[PDB]
Amino acid sequence: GLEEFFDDPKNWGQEKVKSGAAWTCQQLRNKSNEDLHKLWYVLLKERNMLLTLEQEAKRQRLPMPSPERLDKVVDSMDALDKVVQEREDALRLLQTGQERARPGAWRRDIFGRIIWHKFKQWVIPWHLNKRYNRKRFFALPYVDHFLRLEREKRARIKARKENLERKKAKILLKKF
Amino acid sequence: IGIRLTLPPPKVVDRWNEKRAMFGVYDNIGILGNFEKHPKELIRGPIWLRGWKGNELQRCIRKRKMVGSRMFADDLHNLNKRIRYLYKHFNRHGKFR
Amino acid sequence: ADRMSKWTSKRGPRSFRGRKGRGAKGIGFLTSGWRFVQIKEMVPEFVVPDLTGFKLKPYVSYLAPESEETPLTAAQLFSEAVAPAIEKDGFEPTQEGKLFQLYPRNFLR
Amino acid sequence: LPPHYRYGMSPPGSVADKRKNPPWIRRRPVVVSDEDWYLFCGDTVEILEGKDAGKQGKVVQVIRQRNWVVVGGLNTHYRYIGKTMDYRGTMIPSEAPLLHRQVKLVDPMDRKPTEIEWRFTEAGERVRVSTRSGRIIPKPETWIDGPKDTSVEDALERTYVPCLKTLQEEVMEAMGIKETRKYKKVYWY
Amino acid sequence: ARNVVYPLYRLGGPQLRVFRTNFFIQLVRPGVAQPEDTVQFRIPMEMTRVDLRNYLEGIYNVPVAAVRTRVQHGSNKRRDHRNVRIKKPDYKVAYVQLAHGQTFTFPDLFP
Amino acid sequence: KARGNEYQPSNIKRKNKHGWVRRLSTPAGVQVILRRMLKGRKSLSH
RNA sequence: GCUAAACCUAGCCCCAAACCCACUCCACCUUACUACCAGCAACCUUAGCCAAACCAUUUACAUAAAGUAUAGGCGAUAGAAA
RNA sequence: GAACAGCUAAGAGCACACCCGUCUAUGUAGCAAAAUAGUGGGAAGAUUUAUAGGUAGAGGCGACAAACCUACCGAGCCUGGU
RNA sequence: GACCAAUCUAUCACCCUAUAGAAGAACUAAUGUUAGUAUAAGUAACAUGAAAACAUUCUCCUCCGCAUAAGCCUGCGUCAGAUCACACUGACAAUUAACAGCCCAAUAUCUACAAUCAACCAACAAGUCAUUAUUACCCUCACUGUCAACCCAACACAGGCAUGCUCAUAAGGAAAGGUUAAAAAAAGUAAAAGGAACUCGGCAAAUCUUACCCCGCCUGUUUACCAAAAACAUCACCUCUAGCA
Ligand SMILES: [Mg+2]
Ligand SMILES: [Mg+2]
Ligand SMILES: [Mg+2]
Ligand SMILES: [Mg+2]
Ligand SMILES: [Mg+2]
Ligand SMILES: [Mg+2]
Ligand SMILES: [Mg+2]
Ligand SMILES: [Mg+2]
Ligand SMILES: [Mg+2]
Ligand SMILES: [Mg+2]
Ligand SMILES: [Mg+2]
Ligand SMILES: [Mg+2]
Ligand SMILES: [Mg+2]
Ligand SMILES: [Mg+2]
Ligand SMILES: [Mg+2]
Ligand SMILES: [Mg+2]
Ligand SMILES: [Mg+2]
Ligand SMILES: [Mg+2]
Ligand SMILES: [Mg+2]
Ligand SMILES: [Mg+2]
Ligand SMILES: [Mg+2]
Ligand SMILES: [Mg+2]
Ligand SMILES: [Mg+2]
Ligand SMILES: [Mg+2]
Ligand SMILES: [Mg+2]
Ligand SMILES: [Mg+2]
Ligand SMILES: [Mg+2]
Ligand SMILES: [Mg+2]
Repeated sequence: GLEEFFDDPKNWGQEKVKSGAAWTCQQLRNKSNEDLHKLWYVLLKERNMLLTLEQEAKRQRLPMPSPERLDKVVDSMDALDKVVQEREDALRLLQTGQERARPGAWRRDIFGRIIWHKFKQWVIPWHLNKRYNRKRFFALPYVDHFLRLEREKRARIKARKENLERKKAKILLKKF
Repeated sequence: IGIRLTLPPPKVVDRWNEKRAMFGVYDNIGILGNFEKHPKELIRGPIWLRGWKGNELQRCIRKRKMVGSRMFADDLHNLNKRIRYLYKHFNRHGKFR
Repeated sequence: ADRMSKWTSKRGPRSFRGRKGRGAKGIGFLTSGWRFVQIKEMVPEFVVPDLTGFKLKPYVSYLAPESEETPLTAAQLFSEAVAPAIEKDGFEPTQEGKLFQLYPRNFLR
Repeated sequence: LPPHYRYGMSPPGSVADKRKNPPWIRRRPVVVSDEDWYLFCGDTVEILEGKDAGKQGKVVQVIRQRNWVVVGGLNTHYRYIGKTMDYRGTMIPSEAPLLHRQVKLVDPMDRKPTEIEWRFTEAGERVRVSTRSGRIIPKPETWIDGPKDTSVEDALERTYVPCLKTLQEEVMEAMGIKETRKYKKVYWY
Repeated sequence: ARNVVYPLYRLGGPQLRVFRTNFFIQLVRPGVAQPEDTVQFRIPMEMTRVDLRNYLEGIYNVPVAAVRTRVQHGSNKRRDHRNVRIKKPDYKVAYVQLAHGQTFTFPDLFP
Repeated sequence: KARGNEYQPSNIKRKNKHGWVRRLSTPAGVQVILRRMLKGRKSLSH
């Protein structure tokens, strides 16, 4: 029902709510999968309700009763997502020992910088796809000059930061 | 106005500093240290020069032929431009000739 | 003529306006006569269970105790599921024809 | 926030703080180091500079971002709060911060300003220990359930069962959904 | 979900499932007084019409009849002291219409 | 006649004459984009 | 006295020393920030300004030997090793 | 692909829209770093134009004006030699 | 040749001075550069139709206005404060597809009588629109644009802009901040006798017009931005080259 989009009408107009303590990681880890799914659904419903309340308050030109509950709900959702991701990673490592769920591999584009190419998933192989064939992967030699220039710029920035830290330490020592 | 107003704080200066109290020490080791190390090796500075006065153009050629093998691209280009300009201004422009 | 202006659907002409579009995620395709085909298999189905008699609540009480954080690892899961290893005194190595394959992300979330 | 943010008396999230430090300030950052902090909020301290150079009090706020410590009832400067209208109003003695060193900690019974060390004791592990003698200085310093609050035992039931079954497949088996169709192989390039 | 790669359904694949939804939704007050049983919704970008229909029918069980979504443009005529543009976050808007003539009215708060 | 109006805006021609595809087809645009990235500009190309 | 005037700290140059960076989540060579379907791509003597009052051959990319031999419209110049 | 009223009657004639501007006057730091009215030639044809692609300088194009190629083209600007 | 303002360095100084080491070491000018401010100057340029109960009414103009391809991205609605008065500063939300876009499985394979009321009349520039048999196919409403006083001209710019529509009306707007009308200039109304006699030129405004010479076939184009032609190009003639995919 649409009534779930708002809290108890008795609490409408109070500028104060008694609810906090976000779900930590250990508490989520110490729960089954169905209970975790139900908790995630309830937290999503609560987040929707709190977002609707925030929008209504912004439209009414009034402050928020307590966004701490929304922050804690977001933290609990993030913790649940992290726990689920860790469980999936452990299952994948114990099933095939493969790191990173999404497959991929390193490649060299035109710029030469070693970029972690991401797979797009296709239906036909790679030895006949017209579009993928155009996406070449090679930097050629002439880009070596630009690569050296970028490396020199990075080294200059690093040396500048080092001299900056050294001057800061010297000034601190001089002050005392 | 160019001149400021309030005076500056008292510029403290430690005349008996660790470097000042030891400035010039251990120098001249050759005339009495049975000649074991030249004073030119005591100064701590650039690697391409360490005991050779020279001149601007000469110092530039030295830095090029001694560090140019590991210098940056822009730095090497600027050094070459400076050397060429100094040569064109010395071996042609000037006075008394 | 603006470089900072992020290109979107409210800029180009009718062609690019209708081609790009926001994150639509193609669910079907067209069949010549501008007759879109809504593939029932590609349409998502929100598997929402019944929230009848739920014990926990979206908010915890401060009176509860505090425990240390210990990210679960593969070694702990293996030590836990160690029934056949001890009984020696079942595994799925190849899962290419499995329902929800592990390595190739085939299951949503 | 941008670098060199001059942390004022007000917190970094109030209207007064935002008005004091707009997003176009470039003041001179004051120099401050001292990672092993020891002045906590609510500790018996004693001032040794300016007004009340001896009277003891209690620390209220501790802004370690600039080595500032506010004591209660000491180093107070009067202020005409608000004033709303154009008249007298009301005066309130507002406190001020105090850098460390100048303000040392107070002993329990000795009641003197002395330095504290971080000795690794057997209690696990580092704790405040005075120099004049031992005296382990302690640290400074109800919730009925609500409608959306869990409980004290439900969150400690431990219902997880480690089994290689995946969350998606487990939910599918629990809900009773069936799908005899198989997932044909796909490419990944 | 949102910001997640989807499994490409070839031809003889299984039904696409969606466990643990990521994206969210939130309703707002009518702008120019919408007709009866017409609820507004602020939907993110990664979300279609049938997606929201199934979302509602599965979560809130609201008998959704017809839906008509659209994208809104965010303001961008404002500069700070740095003379840099600021584009507000864009979002999609929907106009859900209940069935059976339930007649829903936007409730008010702050009495 | 008025010579202060030569611009005829058109996203199609703009993106076709200065597009990522056109800037990566030949090594000229590749070097252009590399120099732009080295300079540190925000936008590399239309 | 209106308008004004100063603050100096963020950061910059030199070498002295090591050889650097680089995928949480989706997106990026088609119109870049676009989940999705039948076709060739690589290796090239750099020129030129300027000085000989023009200008063609000519003009530069630890110490000592040595600015020597040697080359050079044998003139302006260039210039090694054992 | 689009446009060309009507009138007299054929790369015909007058004349709407429309294409260009032979002349006066104002403007000359102005409406405009090339504007305002008619007298002006055409206005079913060597006619104008909406969209896209191709021809780039030792070059392209050119019903030759040695004219144009982004306000200054006897050969547009940038980069490095300068 | 004799001195010397400023700085850092090594020397006791210490209400500001001395001995030596260094010069990015010392400004009335280089139509020199940056920042503010005098000078013409409170001069040139400038807007807002009238009454009023601010409900409303009155006077005039209109080749302008409606929707859309090209183009912009919230850019005169509300809320509080800023001020020719405000389109200025922060929140509010719009703009919901049926209109347009996002579009076609393969194999052999074939469309001689243009359109112009197309039937009389026909013509040259010879012309824009079609399918056959087999295989496999049965799930169907997903995404984008939708506002405005709006685009390109550094400006709120007499400037430039295509398609279907009545082109003057059912659209679209206000040339007059208020007083007097010194001098000079410009756009209009009339003129006692002449109608080109001032003027190198019939060069603005009106009549509406007769007979000649040079050159150019006539149309068309040229130096966008001072010369628009007596120049440029050819329907006609003529010279040379080429026996082929
Ligand atoms: Mg202009
Ligand atoms: Mg010379
Ligand atoms: Mg010469
Ligand atoms: Mg040798
Ligand atoms: Mg003329
Ligand atoms: Mg003049
Ligand atoms: Mg003519
Ligand atoms: Mg005519
Ligand atoms: Mg006509
Ligand atoms: Mg040039
Ligand atoms: Mg001066
Ligand atoms: Mg001058
Ligand atoms: Mg001067
Ligand atoms: Mg004057
Ligand atoms: Mg007016
Ligand atoms: Mg519109
Ligand atoms: Mg006036
Ligand atoms: Mg008369
Ligand atoms: Mg008369
Ligand atoms: Mg006379
Ligand atoms: Mg006469
Ligand atoms: Mg005459
Ligand atoms: Mg006549
Ligand atoms: Mg002619
Ligand atoms: Mg001219
Ligand atoms: Mg002319
Ligand atoms: Mg001709
Ligand atoms: Mg001809």
